[PDB]
Amino acid sequence: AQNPNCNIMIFHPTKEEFNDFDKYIAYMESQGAHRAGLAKIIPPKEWKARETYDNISEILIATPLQQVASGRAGVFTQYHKKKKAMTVGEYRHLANSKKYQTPPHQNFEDLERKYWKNRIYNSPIYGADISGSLFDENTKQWNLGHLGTIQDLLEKECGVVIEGVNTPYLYFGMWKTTFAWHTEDMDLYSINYLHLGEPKTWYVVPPEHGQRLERLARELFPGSSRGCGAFLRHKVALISPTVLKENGIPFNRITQEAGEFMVTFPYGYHAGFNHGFNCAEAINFATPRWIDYGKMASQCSCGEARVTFSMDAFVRILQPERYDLWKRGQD
Ligand SMILES: O=C(O)CNC(=O)C(=O)O
Ligand SMILES: [Mg+2]
Ligand code: NI
Ligand SMILES: [Zn+2]
Repeated sequence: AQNPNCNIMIFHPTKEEFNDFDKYIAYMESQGAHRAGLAKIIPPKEWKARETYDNISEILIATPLQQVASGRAGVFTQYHKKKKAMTVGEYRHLANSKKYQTPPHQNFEDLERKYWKNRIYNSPIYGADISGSLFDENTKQWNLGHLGTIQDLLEKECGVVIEGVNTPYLYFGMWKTTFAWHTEDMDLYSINYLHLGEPKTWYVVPPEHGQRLERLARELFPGSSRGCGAFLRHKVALISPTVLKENGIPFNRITQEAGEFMVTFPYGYHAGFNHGFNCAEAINFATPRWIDYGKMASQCSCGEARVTFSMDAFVRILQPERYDLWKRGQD
């Protein structure tokens, strides 16, 4: 079996290998990349996402989110308080202000220490989940706005034609902005490209061990767990690496820098934080290997997680028994 210790693998495709996205994902899995839950893909040196980022300041972040924490330093939840709209230019200036800028630090490890020590005491503002793309339309390779759609994948594998569309999202981050422990909707893959700015640190639990993380989470967030049998779908819980180690949860960590892609694999729980002002783009995608995970994916029916239009059809077709109760949650 390849990659039996479930390490995060890093790939350096040639320009030729960068042509066929599906085939390269399947190559990475042939080498065991998926066992980690997360892989890093460094593009060939000939590739670019677009010519420059000099003209992005006028993108609007309609609903910036202030991420307010509650709990203890290593075990906390965050809620998102909606703020007034601002442009990317305004946001970048806010991220660089004394109140929000990255502190002096030695290296990524020192900054990681400072994050876990101090995150809870601040409420950074995240421009998350903004529909759009920063890939040039002329970028033909690994263009996250030109991938094969999940609806088309389901049709190709299972023969059923369904409604729905699949588009990318932009994420504008600042120091301490945080993504909570989650898998993707319907345990899809995701791909994330760090277009610009400061890094993003990732933590991940191998898919084969995801239920270990879930069990810990139910212990650490006991009222959340009573309220909903899939509360990590709410995307509000954080657990530090120290806490994971104390509880014997298998995980790995890696820092993504600008210019790099990360791929999360089905049922690969992940969480992380941004080091400073940055912009990432991400999208969900599927492969044939996903179908079995989509059929088994947990679902939030308490009503909190409230997800896209396009998830309806996935639930309807892959999880018809759940469908009724799940949609009661959506309505
Ligand atoms: O970058 C972020 O804030 C979160 N991204 C993801 O969870 C992802 O790409 O799957
Ligand atoms: Mg602009
Ligand atoms: Ni994700
Ligand atoms: Zn729920």
